[PDB]
Amino acid sequence: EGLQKVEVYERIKSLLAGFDKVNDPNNITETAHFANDLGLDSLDTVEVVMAIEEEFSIEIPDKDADQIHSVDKAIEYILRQPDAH
Amino acid sequence: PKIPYPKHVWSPAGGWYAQPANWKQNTAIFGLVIFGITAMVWKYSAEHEVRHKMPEPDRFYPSRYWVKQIKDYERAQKEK
Amino acid sequence: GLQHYKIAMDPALVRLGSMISNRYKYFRWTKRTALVSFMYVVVVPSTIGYLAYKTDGLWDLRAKRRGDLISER
Amino acid sequence: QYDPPTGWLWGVRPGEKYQNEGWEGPFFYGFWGSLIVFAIAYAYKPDTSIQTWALEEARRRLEAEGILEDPNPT
Amino acid sequence: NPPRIKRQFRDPHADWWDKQERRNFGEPVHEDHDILGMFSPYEYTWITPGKGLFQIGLFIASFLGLCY
Amino acid sequence: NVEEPLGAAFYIAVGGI
Amino acid sequence: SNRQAALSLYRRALKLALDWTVHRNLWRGQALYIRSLFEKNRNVTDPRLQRALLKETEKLLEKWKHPDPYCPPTAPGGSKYERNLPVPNLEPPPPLKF
Amino acid sequence: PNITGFDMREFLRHTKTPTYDPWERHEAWRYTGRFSRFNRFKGALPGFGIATVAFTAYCV
Amino acid sequence: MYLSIIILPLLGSVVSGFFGRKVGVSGAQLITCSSVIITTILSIIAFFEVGFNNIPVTINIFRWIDSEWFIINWGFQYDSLTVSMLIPVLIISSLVHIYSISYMSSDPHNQRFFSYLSLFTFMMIILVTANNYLLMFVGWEGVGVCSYLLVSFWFTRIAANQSSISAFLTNRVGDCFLTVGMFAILWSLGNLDYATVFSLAPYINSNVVIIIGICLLIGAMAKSSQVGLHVWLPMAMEGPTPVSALIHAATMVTAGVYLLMRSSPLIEYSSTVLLLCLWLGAITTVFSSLIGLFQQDIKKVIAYSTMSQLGMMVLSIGLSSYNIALFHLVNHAFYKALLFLGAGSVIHAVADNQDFRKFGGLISYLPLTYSVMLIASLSLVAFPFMTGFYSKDFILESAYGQFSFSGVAVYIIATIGAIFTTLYSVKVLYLTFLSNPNGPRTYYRLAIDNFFSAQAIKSYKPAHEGDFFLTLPLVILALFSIFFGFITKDIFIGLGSNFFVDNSLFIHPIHEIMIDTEFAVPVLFKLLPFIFTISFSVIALTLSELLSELVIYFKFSRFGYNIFGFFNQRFLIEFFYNKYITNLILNLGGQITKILDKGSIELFGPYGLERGLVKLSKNISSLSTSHVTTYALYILVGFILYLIYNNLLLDYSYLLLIIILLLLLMMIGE
Ligand SMILES: *P(=O)(O)OCC(C)(C)[C@H](O)C(=O)NCCC(=O)NCCSC(=O)CCCCCCCCCCCCC
Repeated sequence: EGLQKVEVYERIKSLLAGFDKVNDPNNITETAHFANDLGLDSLDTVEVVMAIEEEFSIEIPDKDADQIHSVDKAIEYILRQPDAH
Repeated sequence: PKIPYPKHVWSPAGGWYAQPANWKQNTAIFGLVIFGITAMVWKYSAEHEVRHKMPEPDRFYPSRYWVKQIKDYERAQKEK
Repeated sequence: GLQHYKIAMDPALVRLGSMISNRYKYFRWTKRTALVSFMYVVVVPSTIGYLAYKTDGLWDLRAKRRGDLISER
Repeated sequence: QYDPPTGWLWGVRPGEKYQNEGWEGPFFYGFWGSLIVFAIAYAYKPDTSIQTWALEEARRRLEAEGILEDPNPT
Repeated sequence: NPPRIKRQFRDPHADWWDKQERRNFGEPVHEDHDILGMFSPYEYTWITPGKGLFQIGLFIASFLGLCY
Repeated sequence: NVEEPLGAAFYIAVGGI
Repeated sequence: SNRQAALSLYRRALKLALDWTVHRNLWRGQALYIRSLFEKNRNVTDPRLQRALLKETEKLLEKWKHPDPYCPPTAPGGSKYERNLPVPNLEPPPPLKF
Repeated sequence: PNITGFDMREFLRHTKTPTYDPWERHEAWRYTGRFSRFNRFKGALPGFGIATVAFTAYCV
Repeated sequence: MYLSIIILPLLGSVVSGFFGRKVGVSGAQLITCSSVIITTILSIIAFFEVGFNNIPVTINIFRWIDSEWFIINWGFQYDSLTVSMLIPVLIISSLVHIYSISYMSSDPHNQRFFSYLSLFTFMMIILVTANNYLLMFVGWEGVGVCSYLLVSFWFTRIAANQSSISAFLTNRVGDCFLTVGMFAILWSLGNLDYATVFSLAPYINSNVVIIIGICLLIGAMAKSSQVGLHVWLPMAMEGPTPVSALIHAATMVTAGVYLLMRSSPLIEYSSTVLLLCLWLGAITTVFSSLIGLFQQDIKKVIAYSTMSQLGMMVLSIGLSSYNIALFHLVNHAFYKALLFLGAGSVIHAVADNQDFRKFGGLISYLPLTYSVMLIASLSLVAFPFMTGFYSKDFILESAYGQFSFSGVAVYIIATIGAIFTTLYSVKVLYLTFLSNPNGPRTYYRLAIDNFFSAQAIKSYKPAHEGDFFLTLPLVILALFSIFFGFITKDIFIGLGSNFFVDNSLFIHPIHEIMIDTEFAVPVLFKLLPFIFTISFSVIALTLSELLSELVIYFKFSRFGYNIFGFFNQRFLIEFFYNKYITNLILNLGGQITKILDKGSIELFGPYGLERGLVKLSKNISSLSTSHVTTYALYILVGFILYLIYNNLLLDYSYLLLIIILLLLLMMIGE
């Protein structure tokens, strides 16, 4: 009934797929590091987080906004909190 | 979903998601009580409803059939 | 004498209760503290008492109609 | 869905039942019993309040005036 | 006595033994602990109360001006 | 599945009334 | 130090703008001015003014702080926060004579 | 003015839809036929169109 | 029958709340809703019997207090006013009962909930059906406790807890003044039965009319939130929306209005209270309409609309026109209920979000919900020929009809308040419905576009409308919000209506303005609010979705920044309340219980006497060295001093002073 693995992976995929500043949409996987795999920098990462929480209807505290640096950690972090809609 | 909650906590209002298997006959059992004392109230109400202006016979008047203060008056008026 | 349920007694909370309990032992007379004691024990009740005395028997509403006064003194 | 109602009244678990400490017989038959019986007696206890006595006089008192027409003329 | 601060200003997402109170388990406590917790009168913090009297007065003056 | 009894309280209140 | 907090200012900077401007297509171009503003101070290295730069910007966040920022309901300050709370202790009470 | 470059006029000047942006593709769906300006106001007054037809019939 | 509509709502609530274990969730709903529905059906019958046929009915069950001149009965009187009061109370309570069946199928404690709303219904009938002021105070405090019990229904919300305190404590602040006023009624008349206060009122002293009238004016402020006694209402909206509809939109907050109308035979003999009833009504009319404009919560905005319409209700009371007050009263209740209920289905559509910043679109998603809220808002803004048109607009002409300085002065104040009434009326409609989406995808992601490969079964949830139980009250109120105003215009307003001929609402010919309301007023002023309504709305339509730049430019200006913040934060009134009223109480308690109680009171008392008396006695014990020569010298000294005291013929004061001096040098150490 709650959020599932396939529920979050594809839904979050359509978010960063709209980036014109990534290397390419085909370089995103389950373990795509925000810096090494697809092309993002130290300042774009927080801009993604602003998008993630806005379209997840939650908050990302500054303490937990820094361990989040890869799409793999996004899947495990969101499933940890059942506050997700 | 459903919030977990203790199973030992007896409530008079029921608890968390309370509904017995017999929620119908018990509802019927309680429903008779409400009706039973409602007319019991209605009887006492019909007996103590005091008025001073009498209605016209033509006009629609639901209380002409149970209240006392005008039923006796109506039959008293039916004497000429 | 009986035993109770198990409680996470907080020493900070436990020690805060001790000081509130035992605060009476450390009171002293100061320029501030006598002024507080003097205002709330003397001046304020003297103010109410003065007003109660000065307005006692003064008013009565009982059946005062139009053209008559609430005051009686 | 709707969960079946549960709870342990008086903290007595479903396996066991409530055990008396000995106060119950005195409290329900003695304390509450006496008051309920007293309630029965009070409905028969005669009315001896100053209102009731003064109603009657004042009812006669107004009868020698326009207000409160007396049932029986003198 | 620790600094006399409402728990309104404590971090909500910080690690707390009692999150509902935003207090650590053995955390020291003010002698006004009873009226410095989460269930205390909310402390609004929009502006200094000195400016508040000035801003409300402008509306009052506007009310008096319109009435005139 | 379990059933709730009318309970002694129901009879006391109704009986008292 | 001087890096973790720097991102935090940008974390709230564009968030603060959105809570003032409800129509967020206005906010959409608003972030670019905020974004390019950050990009101007790219290779600033000396902490002496770098710390002072963070102090100065924090002043204007307070100078532009919203009367009531947005929060999601299931969040501190949200509407649904701590609404239907389960009991912290699900185990039944032990046998005691009270 | 300030040690950080921050002009009120320039801050307010950029309050418009940007010609270039890395975010239309994620925000394009809003400005489509589902939520277009014409379609949003298509049902601003639901029964107004139908009511007038009956109103003219009553007059005639 | 007339005593039955008092008992039924009580009976449902006890079974719902005390035997809700034994009737279950659905049984608790069926019992209480039916009890309300049954009470609803008999209420409309009484309106057809008490009012239309002009027969008020009296019920006196038994005595409540009996002390000398004081005989307060558990007695009930139906007249033209109380049957009119019981219509909006009973129609809406039933609908809210149905609305909650859909609303709170997910909330666990659902049968404690349905008992409170039926316990609220019981005490509102008690309030309006009383013979006297004291029995009214039972329904008065009873709805106050029902409101606390509902505001803190989610008692794990700390916010609900503070809100419940504010609602409970603020209403007591007014209930002190109401209770003191009833003490003045008991003092100056010997009773407080309505027949006795009003028959004698035209002869009592003028000054007792003000003192009584003033006290009940403050009491009206607390229930009917006014310019000072209101802080409790906007954050009373922390309760479930069904509560806010029945209680905090239409019924409980007009208790103070009803008291002013009920006491009209009494208050009409002093223009002073009516004067403050007038000016306070406009001041609260404009103070509230301004606040709602800057509110980022739909529940908190529509809460502030309740105060503004409430404010115009008091204004007509000061106009010495209670028939308009009753007419506007009931008419405001019907559509305002729908406005909250319409918002309630909105909150259910989204993931219980309440902020306008993430609302938009939803035109196709909530067609029915949009349609009703527009219908309600149009009557709220007094769009011509609606339920709210006759009731809300007539006020201004009635205000202007009284050709005095005050009447014209508040006409501007009411009109500018009506201007801001339009502004938030479209703001709710625009931001939620007539604007671009501002929430996340899940609020609008339909199933028409695939957009999903293995999650097609779930994850859509695209903010659909509610079920039958949620939509049926919307449709029922929608009809009333369109037609109910016109049907009853002669019933209440009329021109020479004889509906209120049992002295239920007393009006004095010396300040009649009914004929001047229709004739002397110029035509331009009669239609002036219509001009402002149609005009000032389109600027809002022009300022948003057409330009959407001027509002942003005005926001960021230094002058414009503070005016947004100042009005958003409620004129800083609660700031001035918390810091300088309640925190002051919490520190006076702190000074008393630290400096005084566990302080000087002990030091200049037990602890001080304890400490010094222990020292004083150790010193006198120090002389007890048990050496015989020292003891003989003590004996000879006492022998000397007794001779000195006697033959010198000393005055006794020296001996007392010598003893005090010895005792208090023995107190000194060493
Ligand atoms: P990646 O980008 O994460 O690397 C970050 C680095 C390590 C380069 C740091 O940014 C850094 O060390 N840079 C130099 C020091 C620094 O922190 N610079 C960042 C810019 S500070 C600055 O320019 C101050 C103002 C910032 C913008 C504030 C905007 C606030 C809101 C304005 C609008 C309010 C009303 C809506």
